Amino acid sequence: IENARKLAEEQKEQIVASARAEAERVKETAKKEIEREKEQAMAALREQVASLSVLIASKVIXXXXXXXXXXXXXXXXX
Amino acid sequence: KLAEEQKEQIVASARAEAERVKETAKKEIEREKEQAMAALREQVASLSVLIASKVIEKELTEQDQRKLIEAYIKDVQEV
Amino acid sequence: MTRGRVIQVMGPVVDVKFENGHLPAIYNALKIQHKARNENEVDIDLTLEVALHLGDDTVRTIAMASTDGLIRGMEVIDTGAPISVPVGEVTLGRVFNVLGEPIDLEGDIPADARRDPIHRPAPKFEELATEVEILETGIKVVDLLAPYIKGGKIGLFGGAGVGKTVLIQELIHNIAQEHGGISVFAGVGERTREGNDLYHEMKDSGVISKTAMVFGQMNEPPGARMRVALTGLTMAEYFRDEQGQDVLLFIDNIFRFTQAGSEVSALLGRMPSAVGYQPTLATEMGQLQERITSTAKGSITSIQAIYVPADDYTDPAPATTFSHLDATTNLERKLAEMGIYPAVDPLASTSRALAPEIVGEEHYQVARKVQQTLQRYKELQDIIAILGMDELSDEDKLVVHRARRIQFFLSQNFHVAEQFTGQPGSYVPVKETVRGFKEILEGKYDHLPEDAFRLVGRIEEVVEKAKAMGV
Amino acid sequence: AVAYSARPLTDEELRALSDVFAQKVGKQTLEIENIIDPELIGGVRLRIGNRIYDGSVSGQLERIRRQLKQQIENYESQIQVSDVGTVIQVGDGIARAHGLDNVMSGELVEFANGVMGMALNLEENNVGIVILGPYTGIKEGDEVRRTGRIMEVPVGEALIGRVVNPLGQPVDGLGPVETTETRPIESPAPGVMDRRSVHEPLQTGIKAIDALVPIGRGQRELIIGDRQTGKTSVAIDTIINQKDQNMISIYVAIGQKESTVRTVVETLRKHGALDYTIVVTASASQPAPLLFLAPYAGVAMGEYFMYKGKHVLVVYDDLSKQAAAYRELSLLLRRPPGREAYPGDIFYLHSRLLERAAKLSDAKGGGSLTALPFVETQAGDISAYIPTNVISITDGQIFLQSAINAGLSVSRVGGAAQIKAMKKVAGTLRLDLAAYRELEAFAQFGSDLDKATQAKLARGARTVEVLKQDLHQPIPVEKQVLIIYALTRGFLDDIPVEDVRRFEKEFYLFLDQNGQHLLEHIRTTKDLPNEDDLNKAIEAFKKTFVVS
Ligand SMILES: Nc1ncnc2c1ncn2[C@@H]1O[C@H](COP(=O)(O)OP(=O)(O)O)[C@@H](O)[C@H]1O
Ligand SMILES: [Mg+2]
Ligand SMILES: [Mg+2]
Repeated sequence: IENARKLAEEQKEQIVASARAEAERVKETAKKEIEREKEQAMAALREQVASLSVLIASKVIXXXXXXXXXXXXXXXXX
Repeated sequence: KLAEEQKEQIVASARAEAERVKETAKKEIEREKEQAMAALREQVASLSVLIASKVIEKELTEQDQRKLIEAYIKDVQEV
Repeated sequence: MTRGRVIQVMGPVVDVKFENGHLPAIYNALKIQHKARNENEVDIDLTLEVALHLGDDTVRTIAMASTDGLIRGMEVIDTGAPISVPVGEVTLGRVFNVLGEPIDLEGDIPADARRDPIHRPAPKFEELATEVEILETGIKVVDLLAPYIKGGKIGLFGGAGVGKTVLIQELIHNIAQEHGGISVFAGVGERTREGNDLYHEMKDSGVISKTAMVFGQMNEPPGARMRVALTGLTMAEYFRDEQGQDVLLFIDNIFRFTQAGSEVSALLGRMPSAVGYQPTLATEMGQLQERITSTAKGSITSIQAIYVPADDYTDPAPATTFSHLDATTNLERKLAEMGIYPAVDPLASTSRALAPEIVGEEHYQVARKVQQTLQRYKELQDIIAILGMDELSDEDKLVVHRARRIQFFLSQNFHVAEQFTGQPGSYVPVKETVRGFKEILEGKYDHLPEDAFRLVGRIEEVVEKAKAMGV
Repeated sequence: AVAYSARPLTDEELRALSDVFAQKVGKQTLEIENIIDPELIGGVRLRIGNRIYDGSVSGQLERIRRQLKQQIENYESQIQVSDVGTVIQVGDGIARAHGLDNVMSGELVEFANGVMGMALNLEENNVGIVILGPYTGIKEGDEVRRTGRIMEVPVGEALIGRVVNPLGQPVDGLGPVETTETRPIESPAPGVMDRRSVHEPLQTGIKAIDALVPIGRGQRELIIGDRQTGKTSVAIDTIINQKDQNMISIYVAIGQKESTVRTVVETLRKHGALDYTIVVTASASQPAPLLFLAPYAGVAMGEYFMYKGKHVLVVYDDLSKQAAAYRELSLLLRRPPGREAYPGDIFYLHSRLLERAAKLSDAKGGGSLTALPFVETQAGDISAYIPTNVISITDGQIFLQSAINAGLSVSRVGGAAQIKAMKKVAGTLRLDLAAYRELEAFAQFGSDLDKATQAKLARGARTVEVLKQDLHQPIPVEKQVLIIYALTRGFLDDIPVEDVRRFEKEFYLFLDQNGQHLLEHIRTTKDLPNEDDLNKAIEAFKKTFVVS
């Protein structure tokens, strides 16, 4: 009885450890994927943010002003 | 009999705990993704604010003076 | 066309500024009625009672409800009189607020009914009537050692959770039907579920249609808990002084009135007295308690329950209220912890009607002997505690033997306590109580076990209970 | 009357604006003292009296405020106005400000730092403010503005399974809470003609409470004892036991240690009790103003469910720490102290809170709200100030001994809040417990007749061994009543007192195996099953039992 309970507890603990380790591995893969997506979206949505910034300034207040604003944003980033 | 039933109960409880841990990890990943999207939006908003400020500074204020006077009169009427 | 303005708001206390030579008198009632002007405002419907004149056309008033939402600058209206309350036959069988508005959702009292002011002076020396008659309650420890008067003031002192409410309900059940007159119940600073239970119990029993109720309870601001006893007092005074009737008056806890006064006086700007109380404790207590009297027209029998903070009987409030009572009843936690119910202390409870010419000659001797044996037993507690019962003389052992039996026979089973224990409840007339204690003092029942005396009505029931116990 | 503008405005425009504002405000004439502040390049910001009209630069910052088509093309910018004041005093957690003309009593104000406060006293030329947060960022000369709302908390079903602080800000780090409703912290209680008597049981799962001190839905019961008597364990077991019952639980921790709060939340999450629980926390390092609003925030969160027809249960982990925080706050305002230095309205502070628990009538919906306040004593003194203050508010008490003390623990409403099956068997158990309790007082060393030697001692010892329990293992009412019925009917009298716990465990196993009809009859009828069948089952178990 005690031996069977100990075996069941050991198997349960091993299963829990395996599940936690698999979750950690999935978390590492998800973190890497999220970082790569964050960088790519940072570039793309930074271009989009420059365009939307030109649009927002115009709304609060064409192509040449947008190009000048893009150059200014690039200079600020640099 | 009873010992095997207790073993099965322990196994079921461990399985439920593992499933809860898996759900918590999935929710943590979703929360991380949501926070990353929010941070990207915040960075985009800050860049938009900076670029809009620069553009508005570059814009001519000769008509902006009259626009500000008109907006002040409108706000006076509204309030 | 005379208006005030709010100047300060500090909790339950407000300050109002008026025009020159247009100030309201003390105790007047003022009204605020405000409708929101924008989204940063709420709606206000409030009444205030004038308390002080501070100079510079400013008065300081006490609020009857919550002051949240008040804005410095809102205008106030002077009614021209104190709080006025409806009186007469229109208030019999109804439940009321502090301001006199019904809260039982059965309709609205017409605006043309006669109304009386809350504040008035006491009756003078040339109008009271002095005489002592005895009121029967059916309680052994009350009938024997501290009988009630038929036209006086009765007090029930108690700590927390010792049995004030159960005793109040038992007395209501026994007396209010036998009275056959009018009764008023005022509840100040008590549990709301208790009032909800009592209303339905009265409606089932049928004591309603000759009762009026007023409720200001635990959740209300201090200004409301201060001036609720005065509303029931006015309602009873109408009957006494206009129809020459005999009126009963119950007050659920008279301590809350002084406690609310103490809470207000701090914000009114007064230097505190001992234990932090207000300087005007005795004056307010006397101003309330001197209107509850029996004049030449009618009488007002008032039964009041008084709370004792931290089980300290020397606190300023119980000590001050002790002086207005004709019969008192003190409940102790030590007796309740032993299972004795009710927990009346047989030596500290007094009555002015315990005289040989009022109750009789046998009653007086029986009560005095019982008290003497209880005091003698009380004197021997320490030496029994340390040494034991083996180092006593024969007379002392006899004293203890009879004292335990007497102390257990002072308990009883009540009608309203049936839902707790199960016993139906008992009622004992005076003569039976005197007879039973006379037999106990004579050593007639010295052989029965001491446990057969607990929670019975009469002494024949003691004999039956001993018989069923195998002896 | 001072304007901030990017460029010096023309005198004619200044005159026109001054005349317009003179006409609007209500003054015959007005003069503006324009400034040359160049930071505000968007437009003009006016400050007259204690009112401000914003320019256009703030709109860009308002753009960040509109973080949230494409923001409706930056949405639209409007001239937002606000009423302001300035601080003139700050220290020990209480401020004091000028301005704020049209402020209300009990309103919420916001400091320039970001912290919030209450408007407490509106004096002639002053406002007293209580700071709900860290006060080391507020200095004299700072700016404070109104919000236009009486104090309130966010309420809804989005709060279920979250840990928040008395203002509704999450502290577990799982993200924002998406609610859409609010409720005022100070609200009136249900009236006399809105309630009804309590007639439903609340099952804690503990035999001693469920049999001797029953609790009903809509009651107010007090749990009182010394420190190190373990009342948090009672609270956690009661909260865990409500898994099947349709109940919503709220746990409020006042003045506790944040580490123990962390471990309690971990214990709750293990047993799956976070699907119906809200946790409100204010630890020992937080300001006294925050330690004093937590019970009111909890009750405000509970009343949202209560006034919809649902049933709620609220736990206040210590009222004796709320009392000390309120005494500290009121002594800093220089108010005359009373007994034990407590203020005069320390009774009102607790009576106004515990009177919001009620069993509503059927015209109001039929909801309920149960309350379980905690009070901690010193050396078991039940006649102190605060313990007697709270004993006179509730409907009973449960005194834990440093093990329920049945000589001081009582329940008024309970008794009608019990099922018939337990009501039939509780009386005998109470009498046996009393018999042992008084017998042992003198019979420690003394011979007795066989009656008092066995029937008055062995039965009591067996019932005292039965009443014990273990942590985080609540018991269903059917099993509870079956074991109590067996003990009161007379079995176990030939079982050694060292084997009763194992007897009970094996009896539960036998029941779960081959007592389905008994259990279903109890669960469906709320009455005892047939006595002959019960005796037959108990005899079969006794025959199969291996007495050691
Ligand atoms: N006459 C009585 N007989 C039996 N029990 C009583 C009696 N009076 C009070 N009790 C006990 O006291 C409890 C109620 O106390 P209560 O009267 O409400 O306290 P308070 O003094 O605050 O009104 C009940 O649970 C009951 O067990
Ligand atoms: Mg009372
Ligand atoms: Mg605790």
